[PDB]
Amino acid sequence: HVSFPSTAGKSRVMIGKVEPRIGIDETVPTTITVEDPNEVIQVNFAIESTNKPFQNTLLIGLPNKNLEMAFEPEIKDNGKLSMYKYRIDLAKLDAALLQEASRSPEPIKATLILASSTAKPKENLFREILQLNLNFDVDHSDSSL
Amino acid sequence: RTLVLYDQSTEPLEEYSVYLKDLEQRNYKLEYLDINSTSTTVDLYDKEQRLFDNIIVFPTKGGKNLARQIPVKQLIKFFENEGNILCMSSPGAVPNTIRLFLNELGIYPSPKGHVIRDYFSPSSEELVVSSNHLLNKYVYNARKSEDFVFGESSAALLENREQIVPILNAPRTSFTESKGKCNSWTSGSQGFLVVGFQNLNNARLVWIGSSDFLKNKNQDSNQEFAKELLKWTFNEKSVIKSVHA
Amino acid sequence: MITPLDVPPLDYFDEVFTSENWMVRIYQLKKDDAQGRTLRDVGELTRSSTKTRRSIKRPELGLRV
Ligand SMILES: *[C@@H]1O[C@H](CO)[C@@H](O)[C@H](O)[C@H]1NC(C)=O
Repeated sequence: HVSFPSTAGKSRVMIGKVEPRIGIDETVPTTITVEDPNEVIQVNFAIESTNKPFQNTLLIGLPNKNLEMAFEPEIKDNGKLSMYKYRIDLAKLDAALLQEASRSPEPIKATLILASSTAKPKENLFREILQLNLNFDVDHSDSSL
Repeated sequence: RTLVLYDQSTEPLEEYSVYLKDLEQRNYKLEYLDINSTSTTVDLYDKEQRLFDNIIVFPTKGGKNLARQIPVKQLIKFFENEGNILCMSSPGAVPNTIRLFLNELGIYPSPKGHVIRDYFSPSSEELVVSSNHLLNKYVYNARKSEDFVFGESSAALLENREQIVPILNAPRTSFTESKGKCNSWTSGSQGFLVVGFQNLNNARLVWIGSSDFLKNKNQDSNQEFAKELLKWTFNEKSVIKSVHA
Repeated sequence: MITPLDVPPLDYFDEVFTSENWMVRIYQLKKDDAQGRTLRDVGELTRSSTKTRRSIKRPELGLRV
């Protein structure tokens, strides 16, 4: 049952410009990237191919700063294709992640991992889907981060 | 000086001889206690004077033998008086006395049955971790790329205190796999393998989340890191003195 | 009337002096914990009678910087 991925990125303000801007390590990559203009749920679609998705996790953070969050999906099995949905709340994000992103110009990035123990090497998926460029100037001046 | 505590049931003392010998090689008065078949209890203090400078708790399964020799309150009283500690909690050998002492110091190690699994492994047999995950030059700065053999291991969730000194990171892909249906204890690079602590009194603790890191089998892969780690733990590597302000 | 349960414990200050007729009372600020934990937690540790911990449950602590 192959998988269809949707990253429903619920927002709070001027979200950003999700985009696979630069060529990266393309190990079993996403077949295509797409977006939609809806306001409440600006869902992003991408029908990538896993080999076995025992590990199915979306990391929305800054890899270099080691600040990342792990978002599990929601699986709906029609019986022919399985639909994965990861819902991200911009409001409910770690205070340190918001502060670090705002203080220094860089894009929050989302990496997808689909893998299994029984999978052959190089058949697992670890690739960066998008790089949100946040714009809302709403950050607290002082916090314990 | 140094006090070594070990259980002959879980792991014999010999498997960790090399590094102990190196300690002997640098004038370390090691005193060895076994907790498997001993009834007498070591007294860390004699009339408000600590009888040891350091302590090493080799891998032991949780029991009432540990809760009798080093109860949590005695560990915290030793640590406040500048004693240095070196813990080790493998999955399947996580004492409740260590786990609780370290939950008081901010470090939340994973409990038994939670084993870290990485699928993008160099060698599938055991969890090898590269040297790019080192997070502190002062504790140890790798001049060249090294792959540390960690065996089966656990992870630690860290609070945001000024005292916690993270030293090594789990692989970014890696996650904990509980036998039960509980969610993963740590999810990604927020689970730490090696961890350190330094009091406001400058006393130092270090937690290693594997039992195979310090074994003789992995000596070649993990000798430089291990020796610098032990030198740091015992206030022998990066101590600073302010003079004549 | 003041009863022994009307007065909660002081976890941040020590009594060092109390005059003869209890008219002047002098307390001293206690130095913060070496392990960097709130003094209320040290208190609730030194008071709570020893008993088995409720369970091992993943702490909700946030993101390490
Ligand atoms: C101590 O020794 C063994 C470890 O070799 C341990 O399994 C046992 O419970 C203890 N007692 C005896 C008599 O071996």
